[PDB]
Amino acid sequence: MKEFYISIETVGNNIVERYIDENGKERTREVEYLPTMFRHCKEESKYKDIYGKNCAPQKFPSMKDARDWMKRMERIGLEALGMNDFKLAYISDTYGSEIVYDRKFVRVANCDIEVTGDKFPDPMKAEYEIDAITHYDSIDDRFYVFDLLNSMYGSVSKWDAKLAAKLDCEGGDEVPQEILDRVIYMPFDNERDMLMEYINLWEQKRPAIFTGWNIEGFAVPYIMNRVKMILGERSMKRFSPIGRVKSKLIQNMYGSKEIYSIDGVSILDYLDLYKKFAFTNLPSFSLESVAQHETKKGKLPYDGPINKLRETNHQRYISYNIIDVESVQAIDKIRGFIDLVLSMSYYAKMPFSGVMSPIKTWDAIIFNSLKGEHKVIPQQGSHVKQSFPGAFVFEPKPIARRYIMSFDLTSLYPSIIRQVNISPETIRGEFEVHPIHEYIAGTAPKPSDEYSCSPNGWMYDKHQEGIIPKEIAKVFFQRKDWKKKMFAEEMNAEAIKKIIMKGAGSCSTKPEVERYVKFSDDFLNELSNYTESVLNSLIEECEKAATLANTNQLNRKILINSLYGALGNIHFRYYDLRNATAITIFGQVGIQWIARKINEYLNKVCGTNDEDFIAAGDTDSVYVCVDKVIEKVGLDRFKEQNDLVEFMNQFGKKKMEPMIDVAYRELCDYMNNREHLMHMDREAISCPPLGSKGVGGFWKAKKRYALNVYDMEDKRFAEPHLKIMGMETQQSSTPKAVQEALEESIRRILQEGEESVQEYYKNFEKEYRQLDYKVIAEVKTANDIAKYDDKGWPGFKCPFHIRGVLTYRRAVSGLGVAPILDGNKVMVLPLREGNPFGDKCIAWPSGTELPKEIRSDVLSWIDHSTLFQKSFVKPLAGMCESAGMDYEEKASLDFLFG
Amino acid sequence: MKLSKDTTALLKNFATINSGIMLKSGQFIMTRAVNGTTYAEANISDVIDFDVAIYDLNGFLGILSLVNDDAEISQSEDGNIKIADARSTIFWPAADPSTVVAPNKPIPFPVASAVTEIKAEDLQQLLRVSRGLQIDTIAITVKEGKIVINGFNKVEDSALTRVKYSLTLGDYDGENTFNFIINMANMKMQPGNYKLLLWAKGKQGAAKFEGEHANYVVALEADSTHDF
Amino acid sequence: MKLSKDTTALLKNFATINSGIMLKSGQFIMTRAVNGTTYAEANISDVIDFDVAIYDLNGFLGILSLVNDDAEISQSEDGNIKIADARSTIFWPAADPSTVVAPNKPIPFPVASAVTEIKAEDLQQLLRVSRGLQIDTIAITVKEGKIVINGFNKVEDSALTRVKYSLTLGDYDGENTFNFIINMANMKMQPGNYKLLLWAKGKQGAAKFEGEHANYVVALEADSTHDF
Amino acid sequence: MKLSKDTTALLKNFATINSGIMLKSGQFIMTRAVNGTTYAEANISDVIDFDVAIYDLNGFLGILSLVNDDAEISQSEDGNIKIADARSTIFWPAADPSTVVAPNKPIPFPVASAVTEIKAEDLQQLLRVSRGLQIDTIAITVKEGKIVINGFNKVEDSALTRVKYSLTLGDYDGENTFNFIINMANMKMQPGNYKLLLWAKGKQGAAKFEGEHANYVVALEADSTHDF
DNA sequence: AGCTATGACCATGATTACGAATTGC
DNA sequence: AATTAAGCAATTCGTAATCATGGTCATAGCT
Repeated sequence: MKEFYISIETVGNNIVERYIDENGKERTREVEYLPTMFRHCKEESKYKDIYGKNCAPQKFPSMKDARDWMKRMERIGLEALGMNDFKLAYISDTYGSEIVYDRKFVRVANCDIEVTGDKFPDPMKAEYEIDAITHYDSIDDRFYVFDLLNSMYGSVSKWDAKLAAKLDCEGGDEVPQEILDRVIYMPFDNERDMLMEYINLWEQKRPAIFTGWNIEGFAVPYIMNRVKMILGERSMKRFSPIGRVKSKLIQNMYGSKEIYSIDGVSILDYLDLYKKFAFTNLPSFSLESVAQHETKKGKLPYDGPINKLRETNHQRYISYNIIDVESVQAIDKIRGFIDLVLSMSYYAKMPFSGVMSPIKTWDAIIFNSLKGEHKVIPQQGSHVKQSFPGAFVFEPKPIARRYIMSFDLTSLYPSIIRQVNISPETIRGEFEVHPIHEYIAGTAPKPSDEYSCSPNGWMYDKHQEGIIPKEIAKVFFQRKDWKKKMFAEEMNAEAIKKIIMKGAGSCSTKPEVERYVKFSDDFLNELSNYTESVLNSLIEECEKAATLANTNQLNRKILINSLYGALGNIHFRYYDLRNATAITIFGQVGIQWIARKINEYLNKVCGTNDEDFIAAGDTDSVYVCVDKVIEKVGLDRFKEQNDLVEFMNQFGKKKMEPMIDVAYRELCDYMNNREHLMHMDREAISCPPLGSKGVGGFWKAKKRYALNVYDMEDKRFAEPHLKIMGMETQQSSTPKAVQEALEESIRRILQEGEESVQEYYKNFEKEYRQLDYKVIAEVKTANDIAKYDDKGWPGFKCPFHIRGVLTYRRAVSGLGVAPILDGNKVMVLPLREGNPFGDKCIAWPSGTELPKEIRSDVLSWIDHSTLFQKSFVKPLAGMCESAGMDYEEKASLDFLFG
Repeated sequence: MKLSKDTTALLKNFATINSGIMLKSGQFIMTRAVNGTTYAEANISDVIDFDVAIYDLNGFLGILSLVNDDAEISQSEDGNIKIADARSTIFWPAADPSTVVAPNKPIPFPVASAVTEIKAEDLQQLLRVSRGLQIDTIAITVKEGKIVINGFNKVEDSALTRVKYSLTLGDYDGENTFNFIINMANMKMQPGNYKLLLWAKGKQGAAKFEGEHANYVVALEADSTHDF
Repeated sequence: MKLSKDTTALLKNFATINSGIMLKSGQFIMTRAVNGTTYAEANISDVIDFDVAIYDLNGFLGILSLVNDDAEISQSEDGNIKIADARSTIFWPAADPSTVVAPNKPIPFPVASAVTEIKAEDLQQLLRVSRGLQIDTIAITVKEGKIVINGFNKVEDSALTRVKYSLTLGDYDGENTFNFIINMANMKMQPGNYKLLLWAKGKQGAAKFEGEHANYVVALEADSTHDF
Repeated sequence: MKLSKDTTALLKNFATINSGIMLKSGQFIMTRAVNGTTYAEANISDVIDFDVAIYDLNGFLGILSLVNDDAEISQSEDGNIKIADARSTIFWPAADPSTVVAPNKPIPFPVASAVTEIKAEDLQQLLRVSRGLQIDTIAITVKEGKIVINGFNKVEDSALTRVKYSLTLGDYDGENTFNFIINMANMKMQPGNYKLLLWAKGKQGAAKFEGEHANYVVALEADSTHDF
């Protein structure tokens, strides 16, 4: 096991690097690094710049010397190249080659502090004392739980594992016993010994990576503020490995955000991680809600103020803290995120925190690639942020389209980058720009035939590959290689499973298996002769290999999808506004071009004229309407729905797809792009059930559509499944019960027809009155209530949910319940006529419940009608009226006047 | 043509139901609404001699009230509408038949399933008070052997149960029982005595408020039930 | 019940004071400002036999004015209010007595420092001019031995030193001096001849307007001065 | 000094065109458009003793109407306007004459190229149709030897080629021909019988309406045609 | 005493801007 | 000391201001 870095920091003119050895022990060292940059030189040198101009190396004895040199160099306004951040240069020089890592050499720490008080524990105040602490260590896979017995806010008894393992009906806490099997209890009667023990455990068991649920929000700040106020400055300093803990208070407009960085340890939050890589937004962002969403695990429900729970049950208090840390670890295990960031950083050879910014990692990887080809990285130049035009979006006709075919480009932006061969160095010049509508109709002449052009009006170097396209090809090749490895391992696992279920052998010696390769049939026959234990060991090894391959491929996917956001940014090193504008403009041109071509071809085949068959779409995705083709052929010939589905599948795969491909070949011919790459694929098939008076699909506006999909990609669905997008169903704002009933209504309109919609509307009308008050509420989000907070009453231009928040704060100020702050989703409810609170809406933290003194008052004045019509009736009416349906049979004089 | 003030008021009501109109030669006027739930017909004292369609009747009636009644109205030389006064002349564009919703033909209302009479005062009270209490919908049904009406508020009572307004209508000697529900929005007849002819079959009936100056026809709601 | 149209007018003028009102049995009607600076009482010739509290007074008096005057009022079988005329019965909902600000008992207030009489038309004129000139406040005072009222605006003349309007009640019989400042948002009295009664002790003070039907009490402002 | 009811009405009419006004001593009242497109003047029977610039004239007439016509207007102690009544006193500030837009001297009207008369009913009906037909342009011309007025919507009909409205004023026995375009906003005259005079010199053109109380002068559009 | 016409008032609706919130490529 | 860090296009509701539109009680008028 080769040595690989764990953390890197700069102190003075020295780099402190903590890392792992050959046998797997975490140790640190200091290196007085020697910075080695490059400057422009007229004499020919091996290391040339981006454009080919020569660069002469320059060495300094210290980082400060190089920084001062750069200062006096920029003072004379002369260009000097190299890598500014000496940490990246040092870490690249130290390793250079690839890095192989193991998860048992990295210490992941999941901490959580539970503190009671009369008022919400403010990290700025740090007034109360931390009477419960949990710290899970990954390498020890051990929870360390420390409980304060005596406190000014209450004295409690000692916690028990057995009692915490008992059922609630038996007075227990239902904590899993396998957890307490990995739990070490250090109770303390006094806070002083508590703090000292935590500090020395931190110092002896120094975590390589620290993460937690909104850790930097409260966990880190409150602890550091408490130790600072109780033991001066040495307290916090000694927490850091090298006595370097720095305050980074981000005083926003609304409040303050104290940020503490422990230098030498990669302090990385986990709430931001779920808010960055998960791509799914929940009605709540509490730990309990996300835990219920990921691990289906529900903590024993509690009713009352959190602080008052300790005074009634300390056992359940500690149990809740333990289970919440356990849930954090569990959701990470099922999601696989910390390993993801670690893999990304090791692949790109940058400090762990560099995962937080795609600019950073792309800069590092490009630096590494250019160092591999012996080139010189240019310095960063100042710029000004400018909003270039974005992605063109169609305007669908809000008419329910029965038959829709979807088509899409795969990874549009990287394909554009590589196809057009664009890069900050490949710039050659600008051409006479023609009006865009000329290009969309293929009427404007060729801007140039010697350089690859872009309809933003530029020509860039031909023949020569661009560095960014080079790296795009590299990452694409690695991605497809990793996916083929994944497929091979999947086939191996399936073959071993079928062998085992057919029958196992009696060989108890585990043989050697090459990773990331497909097993041969002879190999499978050999493996069929082994014992069950060996087979299971091979299965788990294959599963772990598959997980690593999935991590690699998903990291590559994140990199490629993030490169587009990386390229357009002032702080980016290879930033070039013209390049990004070229990319987006070319995307718009291509999508509108193919839109016109599709309309032309569909008019040709269907025989009509000037018909807009292209339903809608945006960048890399166009949905067209093809019901006219079905009418041309006829619905009677299909005995079953699947017959229609397979017919339209064949029609999509064999009839127009070559036309799209040849249209894009003609496109790449018209342009001077290096290579045609815009592969278009059929995406999904939308059609109503045969014979049913359903509608099949509809839209409401741009980026708003509901399509009953029968076969997305090629994965044929036995029953059709709905792919609703943009509508109120996906929105978190809609209440959960309203969300589900609305989704059922949408399914009914898509599949059955109007009458089912009306019947279910009546059923929901008669049920909605008798529903739980928890599942009918808009959730929205409170941001800067202080901006609209004015003496317990709404201010000017006061947003609705903020008004409800103010009403709730009026209601429960002095009641000592959990208060509402920014970020916390606040479910709101409307109040009718004369409410005791004094306003029409009241808002409580999402997921939470109202304490019983106000529960009766709220349930006595819940305005069922207004909410029912402003959350469920109104969007339903919008959808149905966009689909030629009415939810309530109204009728007319058609019996007679007709 | 000369349109007497009573004809102007009747046209104003027919504008309230529908902002546009079409008319043919004669003395019989028929106007529908876009939603199709309302119909109206009448026989004005004056006579129309030329067919024409008007898009914005409100301004039309306003300007005709501005000018003398004797001032003649006719179709202009360009196909539009011209009105000549003793000293002035006005021109109004002609609405096309397609651009204004118009009723197809006179409606053959079948034999009435039930019949009653409402006096002007009671109808005026109902129309004036349904806004005060947000009485969205009305029901006409058989209570204690007499036909009566009662107001139900739909916005809060989808079940149609909470009795807020209730007015006695009159006797009804019939073994049949019915529960006709009508949207207040379609209740747009001009204040006056009316004879209710209510018909129903299958799932769609109608109500004919007939009066000396015009007859109005209102659709019934699906909630309306009947047993014969 | 059978409330005269004068009773309805009194109720309507009471609605502008407080959104809702209680109704105790008898001949006595009173209500008070939500902020408590204004209070109104009156004796009604019509007889009240049962108590009920209602929040939406304006709509209720409106619908009552809508119905025929012969109608009768009682409490519903569901705890609401029901009003029935010759042919129609209506059910106006009743309210939870908690919501309404219910004054517990009328203020007898026997003694006072100053007394005068203001005519109806002068009150009307000063109310109209206060509306026109945005006169937010007035002050009843004595100058040249004359009971007078002077109007000013706080939002512009914060010190209230520049007079924007003046009216003389008359001469002052006594020799005591005072200057009572009264916000104009309090003035809700029915337009009629009133007898003005001024009292003030230390910090607190009171201005009363007595009419043939109703009497009004308002509290002076914190800058009101008095020495007797 | 006192203002009679007719004077109040006339100044009310005059406020319709200009926000402010100058009140000069004597029996002459003057006003000019804020953009100077229209002019008006009148003679009263009340002797004026002082000049004062008035900015919020609509409020001034509103407050004047609320009091009796025998109220006296005087120069207040603080360089403003005082209204003294039998029992009420009002202080309305006087605006700065520099900021108030008004002519510095009366403008005599030269000889008229065209002479005719317009009845009060004609003015009323043309203003009403201008409101109803949302006209913006009026072309006064001579057709068949008759001085007439036609209405054209310049925004919709830039060529004024569609006579939506027309009205004949008089019989003109002259080879002189003209066609003058005027915007409606210039027309602010009070209803009444008037005499119309037209006077143009090449590009320059203007019209004048004379009545028994007040007179108006209106600017014309430069696109007007004329051969005299 | 009652229909007729006018009139500001007050309600209300329609518009339009703006900000806050949230997806989706 | 590191510069501190995806991009844009799109949709919907509430508020607010603001005007316009329209009943309506209020007011002047003739039968």
